[PDB]
Amino acid sequence: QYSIEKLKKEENSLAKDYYIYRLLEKNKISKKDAQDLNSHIFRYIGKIKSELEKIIPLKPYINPKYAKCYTYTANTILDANLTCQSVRLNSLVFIASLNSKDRTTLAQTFKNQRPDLTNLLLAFNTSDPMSYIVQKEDINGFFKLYNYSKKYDLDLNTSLVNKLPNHIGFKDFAQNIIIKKENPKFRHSMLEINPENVSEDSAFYLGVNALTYDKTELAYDFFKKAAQSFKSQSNKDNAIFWMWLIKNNEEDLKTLSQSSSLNIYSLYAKELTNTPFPKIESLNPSKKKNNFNMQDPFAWQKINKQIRDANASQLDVLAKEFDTQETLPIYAYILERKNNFKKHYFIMPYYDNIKDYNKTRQALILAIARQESRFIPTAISVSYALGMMQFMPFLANHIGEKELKIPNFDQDFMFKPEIAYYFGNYHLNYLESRLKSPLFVAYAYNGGIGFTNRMLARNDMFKTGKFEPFLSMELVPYQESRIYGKKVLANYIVYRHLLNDSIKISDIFENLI
Ligand SMILES: CC(=O)N[C@H]1[C@H](OCC(C)(C)C(C)=O)O[C@H](CO)[C@@H](O)[C@@H]1O
Repeated sequence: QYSIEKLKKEENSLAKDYYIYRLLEKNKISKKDAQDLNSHIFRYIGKIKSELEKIIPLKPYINPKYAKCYTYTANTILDANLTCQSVRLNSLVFIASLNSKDRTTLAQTFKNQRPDLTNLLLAFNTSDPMSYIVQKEDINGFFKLYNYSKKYDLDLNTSLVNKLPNHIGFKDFAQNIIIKKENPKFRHSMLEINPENVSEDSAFYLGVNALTYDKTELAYDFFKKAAQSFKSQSNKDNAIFWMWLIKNNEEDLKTLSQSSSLNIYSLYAKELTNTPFPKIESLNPSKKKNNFNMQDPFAWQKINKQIRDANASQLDVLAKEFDTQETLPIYAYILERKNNFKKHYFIMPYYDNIKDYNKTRQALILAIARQESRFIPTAISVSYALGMMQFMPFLANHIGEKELKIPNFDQDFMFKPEIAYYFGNYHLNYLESRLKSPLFVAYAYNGGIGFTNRMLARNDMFKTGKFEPFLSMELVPYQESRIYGKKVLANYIVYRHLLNDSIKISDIFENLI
């Protein structure tokens, strides 16, 4: 392990963060060590921030211009200057805490210059502030109230709902209430949003919303708008798939089957149309090694940064240097960026560690590794998941120390490919024995078996229905897991194909119900 003094000499990165976090959790960072340490942290968010703050709390920040404004309370705010009054009224909790006579006074003070504040003040003088703000069609107020409390729910008329998409909060609002199946009056109201007023993710979610109310014509119009506006081909394909499922225009399915993006939708469309499986690149570097240490996490952070900030020209230089067997995962990574995501790279590095598993298991392992890490041995996530299979420390230590009783086990062994694949196999066995489907296994790998079980216990998820299992896949209640499953499923299909163990993706879909 590295001392704090040694780490401080490394460039700031997630790897340096991880090793600082390891010192913090072992109580090895003194109050003195901690003094300059925020400047040594690359991403000062989450557990590293809360551990550091147990040693040195942060006070900040109050803009010194307004410090005096924060010496008033709800009982003394009428003594504050007008600037201080309006700063403190940025907080809806602060407004809620005022007495109603003071809300009336302040509403009058601000009626001319700040009718937004007046609207919220008089709204909080009623038993339903959301109803008041909706009657005013105060869009900024609406979103401030929703952020304050998700519990408000009311029917919204055609005029009001068509104004909501112009506000930056709309996309997360729509996503959250549709996926969480919350705020039903708001959800029903959003059926009247004109597709002309939405785009991209928002249009797509509004298509999903319309399907849940069996408004299939409105759903088609939203999905069509999403397909026309999405920046990424994979998302466009997801929208075209819905266009096809709803109205069965064979030009939509034809366009989907010819996509440059390899995803479950394009793979499915290819299968339905007797279109050949997409071309998978074959990478076989003749040069066997270079000088790069594939086991140094710091070296990976540094080369990743360079690769991501390389121009079109510098990528060709890095491609050549890393065109070796030993650095195959870095090579494929460089090519994927360098060919602008047009070529399909599905490598199988360190294959000797999995070649004795059955091919279906090989493909599942490889499918997970590809999405988790792109096979980078020293991969570290923002939550400090580790190595090719991206194990969290807690589970790594549980398996390595308690279950397998590996002598001298340390969580950093997860950076060794033999260990990653072996532990991945071990955990995938647990999950698959309980869940069966590779899609459900992927949900549970990323999101946990508890979340997956709770989702599958629901009456409205992965049951029979007109648009199942595709609808359920859109309603997986955690965005990261919803995305992850779709990607890992595609990878799985590809690797099964590459291992001469093909399965029709239609069989996978049938088995979800
Ligand atoms: C190294 C790292 O941050 N890996 C994360 C992965 O990132 C995706 C990819 C392509 C490997 C990138 C962007 O590095 O996304 C997964 C969720 O889909 C996470 O479970 C992984 O922890």
